[PDB]
Amino acid sequence: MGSMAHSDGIFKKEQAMCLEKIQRANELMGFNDSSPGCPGMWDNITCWKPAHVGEMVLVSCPELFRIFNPDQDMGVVSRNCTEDGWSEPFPHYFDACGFDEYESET
Amino acid sequence: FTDSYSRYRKQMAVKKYLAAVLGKRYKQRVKNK
Repeated sequence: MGSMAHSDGIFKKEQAMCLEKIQRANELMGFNDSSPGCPGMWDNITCWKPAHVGEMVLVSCPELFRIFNPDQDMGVVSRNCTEDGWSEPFPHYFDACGFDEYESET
Repeated sequence: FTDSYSRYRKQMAVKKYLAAVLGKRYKQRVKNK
């Protein structure tokens, strides 16, 4: 009752699988002192690669008409990345793309 | 630094897609929250 497993927000293995490669890109990076930014991040529906300063990444789900098998990168959410870090979701989240849904069509 | 491509994308993202995809598929879900 207090703690839920959240079967809806499980995003398959993509949660631990993507966050694992982002952790490697975190300490290894590739920006240095020229074009800084974020070291990577993982949200509630899509994977985010290390972005630069003032970058708005819009990542949509493969085939917006035939959303069946979810590989990676879903729900087009544009999150900016300034020098302070990551900004707020816009479009907002609240379950962006339907991948764990039943009959998503109609 | 893709602000040149995301410039016009802010027209069909938070404006259109917001209610389009987050309303067509979902109907009795939103159990994650």
